[PDB]
Amino acid sequence: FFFPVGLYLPEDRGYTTVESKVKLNDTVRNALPTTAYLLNRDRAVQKID
Amino acid sequence: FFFPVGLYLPEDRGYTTVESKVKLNDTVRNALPTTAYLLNRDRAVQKID
Amino acid sequence: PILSTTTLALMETKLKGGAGAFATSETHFGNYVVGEIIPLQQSMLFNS
Amino acid sequence: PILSTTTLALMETKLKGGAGAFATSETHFGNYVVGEIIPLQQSMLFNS
Amino acid sequence: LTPVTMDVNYFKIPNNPRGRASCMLAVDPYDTEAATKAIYDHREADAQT
Repeated sequence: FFFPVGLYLPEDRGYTTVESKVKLNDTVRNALPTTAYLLNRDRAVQKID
Repeated sequence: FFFPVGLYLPEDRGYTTVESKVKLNDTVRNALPTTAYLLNRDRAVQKID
Repeated sequence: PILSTTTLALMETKLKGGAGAFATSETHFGNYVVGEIIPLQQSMLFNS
Repeated sequence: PILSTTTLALMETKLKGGAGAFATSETHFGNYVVGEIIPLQQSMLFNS
Repeated sequence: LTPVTMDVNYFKIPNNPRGRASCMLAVDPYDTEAATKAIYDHREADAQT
């Protein structure tokens, strides 16, 4: 398997398709993804920085 | 059984997933949780602080 | 883990919901629900 | 590809979703989910 | 008593309430030093988290 962490999506053409489902605080730490969340061998969450 | 009371969730990455389901009026007493709610052996509501 | 929540509003939301509502944890900005791991309270004690 | 997200809100949404939720990839403004190509973690390991 | 910043995701799945795993079926049988290292040694990563 392969998965990315830390990508910068093009901001000039930003878009959302889940605006009715999630809402985030207006912090730049939310705006810049710096972590990745995965599922363990059990369906439990794990994090990488 | 184990359960938490009084935790502080990180505001720098705060989020909501139930915005369309619930709304709280603006108040730091709502913003900072300090009690926990649970059910009896009957399905009545009980409170701890 | 046992069903618990920091706000009464999310408790009301769980009580109004259908079957299986007790199992799903979810969070508001600074409030959260923790869902029971087995359907004890919702069904297994009262269905008989 | 494996199920990965850049924010915890989208992971919570995936966990609250029904069957087939893990397979769909979707993006917020700066945040995104990559969907599982094989329904492995969601069903095939645990349906035994 | 727990720190205010304890991870909330810890409470969403079954776990050891002390904050570190000590299930002894993971340790080699009759290996006292390995078992005590798993339970108490905080310079070694906790199992399952």
